[PDB]
Amino acid sequence: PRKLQDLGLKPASVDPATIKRQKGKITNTHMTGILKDYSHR
Amino acid sequence: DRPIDDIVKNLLKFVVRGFYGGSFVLVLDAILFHSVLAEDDLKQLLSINKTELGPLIARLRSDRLISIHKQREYPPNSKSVERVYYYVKYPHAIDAIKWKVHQVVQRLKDDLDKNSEPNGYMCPICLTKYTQLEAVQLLNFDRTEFLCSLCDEPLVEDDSGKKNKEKQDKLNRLMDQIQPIIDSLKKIDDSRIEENTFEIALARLIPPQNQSHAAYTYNPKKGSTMFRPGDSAPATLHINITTASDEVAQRELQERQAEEKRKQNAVPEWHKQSTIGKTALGEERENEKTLNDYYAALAKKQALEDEFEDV
Amino acid sequence: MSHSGAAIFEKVSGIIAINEDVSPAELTWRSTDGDKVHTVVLSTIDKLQATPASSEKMMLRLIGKVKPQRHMFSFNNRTVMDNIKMTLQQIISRYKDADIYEEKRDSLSKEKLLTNLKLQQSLLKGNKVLMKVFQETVINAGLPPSEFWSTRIPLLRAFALSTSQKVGPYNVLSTIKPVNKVNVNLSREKILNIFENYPIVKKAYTDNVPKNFKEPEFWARFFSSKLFRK
Amino acid sequence: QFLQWCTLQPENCAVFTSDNKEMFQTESGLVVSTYSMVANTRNRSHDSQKVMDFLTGREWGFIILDEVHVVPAAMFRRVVSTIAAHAKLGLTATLVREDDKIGDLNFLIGPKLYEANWMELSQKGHIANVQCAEVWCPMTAEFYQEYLRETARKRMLLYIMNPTKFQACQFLIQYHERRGDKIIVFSDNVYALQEYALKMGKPFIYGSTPQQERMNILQNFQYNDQINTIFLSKVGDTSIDLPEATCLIQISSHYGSRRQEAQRLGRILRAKRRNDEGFNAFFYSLVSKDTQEMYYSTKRQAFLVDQGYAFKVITHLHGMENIPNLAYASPRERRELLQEVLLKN
DNA sequence: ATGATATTTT
DNA sequence: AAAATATCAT
Ligand SMILES: [Mg+2]
Ligand SMILES: [Zn+2]
Repeated sequence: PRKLQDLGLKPASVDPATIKRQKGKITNTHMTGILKDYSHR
Repeated sequence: DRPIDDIVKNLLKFVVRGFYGGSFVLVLDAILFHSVLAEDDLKQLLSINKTELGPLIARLRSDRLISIHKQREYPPNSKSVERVYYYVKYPHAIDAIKWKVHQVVQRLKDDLDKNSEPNGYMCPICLTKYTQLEAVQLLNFDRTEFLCSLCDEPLVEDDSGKKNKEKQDKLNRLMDQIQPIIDSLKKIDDSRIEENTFEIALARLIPPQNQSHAAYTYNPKKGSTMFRPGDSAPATLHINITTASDEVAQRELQERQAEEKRKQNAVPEWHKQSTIGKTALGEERENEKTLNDYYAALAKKQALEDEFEDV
Repeated sequence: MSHSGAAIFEKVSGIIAINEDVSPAELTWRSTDGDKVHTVVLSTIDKLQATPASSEKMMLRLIGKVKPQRHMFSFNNRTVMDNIKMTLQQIISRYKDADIYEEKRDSLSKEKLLTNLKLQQSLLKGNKVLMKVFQETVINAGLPPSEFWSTRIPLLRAFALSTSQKVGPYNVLSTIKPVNKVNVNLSREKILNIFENYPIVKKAYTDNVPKNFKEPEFWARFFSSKLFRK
Repeated sequence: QFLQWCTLQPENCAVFTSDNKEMFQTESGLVVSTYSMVANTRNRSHDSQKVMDFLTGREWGFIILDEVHVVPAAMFRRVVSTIAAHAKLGLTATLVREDDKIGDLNFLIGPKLYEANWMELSQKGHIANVQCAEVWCPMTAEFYQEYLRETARKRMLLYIMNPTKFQACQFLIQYHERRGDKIIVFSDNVYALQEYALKMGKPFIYGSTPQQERMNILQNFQYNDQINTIFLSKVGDTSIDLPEATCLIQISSHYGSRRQEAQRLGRILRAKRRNDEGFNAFFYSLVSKDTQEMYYSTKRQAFLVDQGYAFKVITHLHGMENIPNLAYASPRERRELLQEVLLKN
C-alpha cells in the first residue's frame, strides 16, 4: 500500500500492522436475596 | 450483492485468462463460483491430482489473487486434521493487479526510453559490454578502433538501433489489450470494497459436494489471544379487526378500568365518617313469519436432543 | 441474501431457499447434485426453535401441527442463519396470527317513500308497535297497504335518513398508529374509509380477497409494506 | 440535586464525606460536607485533617447550613466560627427545638428572612395534601397489668409491642398496599422495628445498616413494584427525599418532640403524584390507650396543629375483623410475646 | 446527670 | 469488630 500511494495510485488495501485488535457488614439480613439491584433507574 | 462485487469478479476473470494459462482459470473460477473451497473439494471438482494443483495454487498465492486459511478440525469419528481452504481477498488482489500492471507498463516505457539512447559497444570475444562513454576512453593510439581492455581486440557495435519502432508497437499493443483492466480498476476505485475474510466469504458459499469431508464452518478457539500474520482485517405486527360486539366489549373493559382507577384513590371508610361509638378494634317469531309470508304475497301480486431456545 | 443460503439437511449439503410469491409460502432445500429435494409448507409449521447464539454449532428446527413432524436445518455461516431465521419468524408469526384470527371467527320524495317497498319492510321489522298495528289494519282489516303509509310519511323519511348519510372525508391513514410486537386495531368503518380514500388499496385488496389469501393476512402484509408508508 | 439544576461541572465539585475525602483542586468550586466531619475537634484522621485544613485555608463567599435546626447543638456551633464565610444561609423546614436554644440562631447565622404557609402551598399543589390520623389501639388486659408494675424505662417496651397495635399496623399496611400506595413505617425503637419487620417480612434501615445497603434499599424501594413498603428508624426521620412514598405509619416514636413528627410527615409531602385530581396522602400514628404514649402523642403533634394540619381520632378500624389472619390472635401467642418482650429487660 | 441511637475511626 | 464522641430526649 505504501508504494502504491507514493506512485500516485489509490490503494484498495492497508498495512495489516495498522489494524487494531479489540464492603461493610450488611445488617438487612432476612430480605437479602428477594430484592433485585436497581442500580440506575 | 452490489454490482461492485461483479465488477471485481470480472476483473479477476479477465486477468487470469489473459495473464495465466488454462488450469489457472479452472482453479480461480472454482473459488470465484464457490466463495471458499477446500483443497480436497477443489481437486475433486477439477479432477486434477495434487501435483498438478501444486503449481497453480502456489503461483496464485504468490500474486495474492488467492488467500489460504488453515484451521484444525475435529470430526466426530476421526482423528483431528488440519484442513486448508482457499478464498479470494479482493483488497489484496486488486492492489496486486494494480501494482503489477503499473510495473509492466513502466518497464516497457523504460525499455523504449533506453532504446533511443546510443547503441554502445561489446567485445566479440569476452562478450563484455562497453558504453559509448566507456568505449571513447579505449580507442587505440591511431584513433581508428576501440580496443577491449581484457582482450586487446577491436570492439563491435551493438544491435537494437532499429528496434525503436518495435518497442513502441509493443507498448501500443499492451495498452490496447489492457484497456479492460484500466476501466475495471477505475470503477473499483470509484466505489469502496470491504475487506474479505474466511468468515465473511462463507456467507456467499455454494457447497460443492453433497458430503464433503471438510466442514465449511469457523469456530475460533474461545479466549485465544494468539494472533497470526495476515489473519486480521479492518419485529412483528399484530392486527385485530374490531366489530360491533368487540367495540362494545372494549367499551365495557374501558369502563371497568376507569371504575377500578376511581376506587383506588377513594378515601378509606374510617376517614369519611367519625368513628366513636363503634366497637374498639382488637310469540314474536310466529308474527314475523306471517308478516314475511304476507309481504311475499304482496310482491307476487305487484309483479436428536440438543440445546435450543424458542424463536 | 435472505431468500437463499447454504444449509445442510439430513447430513447432506445443499441450497435452502424461501419462496413467498406462491401462496402459501414454502421452504425448499435441494442438494448440490439435485438428486435430493425437500419442500416444507410454512402454513403447516407452527413453532420455530433455534440454538442459542452462544453455542458453537448452529441449527434451526421447525415443528408443525400433528408424533409431531419436525424439520431440522444446519447452516455454515451465522450471518446467513440470522437472516433466514428472521424471515422465517416473520412468516411463521404472520401465518400463526392468521390462524388465531380464524380460530376466533328523489329518494326523499314522498312518492318514492310510498313506492319504496323494501324500506317499509325494514322499518316494520325494526319497530314492534307499528308492526302490530300494521298486521291488524292490513291482514284482517283489508285496508290497502299503500294507503297506510300515506299518513306516516314523516316517520318513513326519518328512518330512511338514519342510514343514507355518510361521514365526511378525512385522512384515514394518519389516524392509524401502530402503538418487537405491536398491536394495531381496525374497524369495519375504518376499512371502508381506507378503500374510499385510496383506490390503490382497493385495487390491491379486490385481487387478493379469496384468491391470494384470506382478508386478515392482507392487512398484516399491507401495514408492513412500503406502500402503507408512502 | 446541585448537578441536575445548575451548570457546574465535576471539576469544581468535591465531597468531604466519610465515603470519600476527595477535594477539589480548581481555583474555586463547591465543597459539600457534613456537620460531624467539620464539627469534630478531638480525633480526626490525618487524611481528613488535610482536607479540613484545606476547608479552613481559603476564604469562602457562601456557606449553606442545610438543616439549620441542629446548628445550636453543643458542638455543631463551631462550624460557623471555624469556616470563614461572608454570607451564611440556613435552610430548614421545622424551626423547632425543645430547649431555648432555637432563638440563638438569630445571632449565629441571621434573622428569619422568610416563611411559607403549609396550607397555602398545599392548595397551590406544590406539596401533597395529607389526611393525618391518630389510631387509638386499646391495650389488652393481660398486657396492661404488666404495664403498671414495670418501671418507667421498661414501661416503653410494653405499649410499643402492644398486640392490638401490631394488628392495627398489619391491617393498615394490607389495606393501603391494595390501593397501590407505598408505605413507610417509622419506629424509633430498634428492637420493635426489627420485630415488626421480621414478622411482616419487610426491610428496615437504621444505624447498623451500612451506607451501601441503605442506599440500595432506598433506590430499590423507589423503582420496584414488589417492594412496596419499607421500615425505617431515626436515621431516616430528617433530610431524605423519596417521592414514591405516599402513606406513612409510626408504630413507635421518640419521646414527645414536635421536630420528629413534622420531619416524618414531610417525608411524604413531595409525592410526584400530588397534582392528580382527588388525591390525599396519609399519615398514621399508632398509640396505646391509657399509656404514656397518649400523653406524648398529643404533645408530639403541637407543631402540626399550629401550621394547620388536623388530627382525626380513629377508635375503630372497619374491616379488621374480616381479615383472615391477624397476628397474636390466640391467647397463647399473646402470652408468648409478653414473655419474650419481658425477657428483654 | 443517664440511657438510646447515630456516626466516625482504628 | 470494637472505641470514642455527639445528639436527642428523660
Ligand atoms: Mg432538605
Ligand atoms: Zn574482450
